[PDB]
Amino acid sequence: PAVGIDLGTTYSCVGVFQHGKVEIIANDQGNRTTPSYVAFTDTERLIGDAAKNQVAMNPTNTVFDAKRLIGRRFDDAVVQSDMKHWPFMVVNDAGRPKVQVEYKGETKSFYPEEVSSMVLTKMKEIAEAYLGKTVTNAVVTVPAYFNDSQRQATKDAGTIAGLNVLRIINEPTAAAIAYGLDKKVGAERNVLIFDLGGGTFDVSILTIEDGIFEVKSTAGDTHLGGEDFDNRMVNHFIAEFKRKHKKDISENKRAVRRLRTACERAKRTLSSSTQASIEIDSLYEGIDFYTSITRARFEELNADLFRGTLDPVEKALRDAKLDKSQIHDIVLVGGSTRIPKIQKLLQDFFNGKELNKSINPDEAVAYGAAVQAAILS
Amino acid sequence: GNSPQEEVELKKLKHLEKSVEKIADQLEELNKELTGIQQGFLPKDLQAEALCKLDRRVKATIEQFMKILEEIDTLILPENFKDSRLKRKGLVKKVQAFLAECDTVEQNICQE
Repeated sequence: PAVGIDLGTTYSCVGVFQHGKVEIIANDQGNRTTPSYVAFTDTERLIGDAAKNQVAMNPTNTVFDAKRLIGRRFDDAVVQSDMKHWPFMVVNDAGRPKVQVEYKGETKSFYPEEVSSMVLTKMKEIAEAYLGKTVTNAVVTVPAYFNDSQRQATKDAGTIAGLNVLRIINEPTAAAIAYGLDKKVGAERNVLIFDLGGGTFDVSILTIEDGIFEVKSTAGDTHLGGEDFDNRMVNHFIAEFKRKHKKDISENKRAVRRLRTACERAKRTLSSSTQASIEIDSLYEGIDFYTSITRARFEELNADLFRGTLDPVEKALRDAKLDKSQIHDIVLVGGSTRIPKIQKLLQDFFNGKELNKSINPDEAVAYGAAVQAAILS
Repeated sequence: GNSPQEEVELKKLKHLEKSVEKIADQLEELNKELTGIQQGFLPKDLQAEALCKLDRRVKATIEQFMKILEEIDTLILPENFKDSRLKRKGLVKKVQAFLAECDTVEQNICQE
């Protein structure tokens, strides 16, 4: 049976179309999405949740974000720029980047597609554990703006993972397919996909004529997501602790981490409630930190960030030489699209048009990929 | 005014308490191995090497305690659940004291 795989910069998802339905396959830990992480230890190689769980213990040898290096040259501006923010080493091997790590007591380096093949092997094994059957066919998605080298490098990762890559399709196209925007009535439909998830922000405008897809334009921010919004809440609470106790917890990494984890959870709570409460005993110097934050405040702390997402929207309508009024469907993918203030800035930019979002935004792309996988199988 | 709702919270804490006991055992096992190495016949250099070799385990113990704190931090206990609140405080303090011992171990291996 063929599956659909969403290879994300930080999380991946795999789905399967069975019995006329799509099933997003949970991994060994019960998660419907798996971290795109690979860790090398003195004894073993970990992939997925196991890899992410030990990042704090082995930062320099736990790789993620391979999707940012895949199919690129070392001297690529993105590479040079991104590596300044990674704990692991990126090296140059004849103009091609490789991640360098310590593995089993030795220094080893891997090409981006090798790292991604390791992640693809996990998604393959995840589907087989669920299906109790072998998996070799699959549709893997990539960003609408990926070029030949990048597309081929992804195909290659699939191959190395022993997968038969039926096709490499664009992520926004997969999201459109999931909602079935390619089977609707009328003719030439203009669709905008708002993708804010996994640490990247991508806007894509597509035209669908008799089921055929054409990407009219792409815009976004390659380093924007939930972690930036969480950080603003953390900034909020650090200041508040300073006001109430005249103590700065910012240099105690464990206090900051407990706070950050609490804020990530409160953020999720503020997507379905107007206020979230946090109780953290002995946070810093024995001081208990019991507090709460409203949805309103959360939004004020991220005002510039949330508003900024419209920059790429208008730019996409710009290069698609279309008017906001000419967009027929709006689709939300990515976890952050669950944030109501994001849904408003959007829905009202398009003066009231209802948005497509009944499908779990973290799984829409894999979902659409599963549909396509079956039809192509 | 003891309520059945607080029992549900006290059970969560008891499971967390048990988890902490398990991590604490590993810390003790780790401590015996530490003293065993210090007491060993290994040459000062392979010794320093077996010690720093214990780095991975102390970091794993620290990480497990941190995950417990993060789990305790998801609880919301009303002011009237006094027993639950006291149990939570006691557990956090015990974990923090274990963390301090882990840090003392990190100070004796791989130099300091």
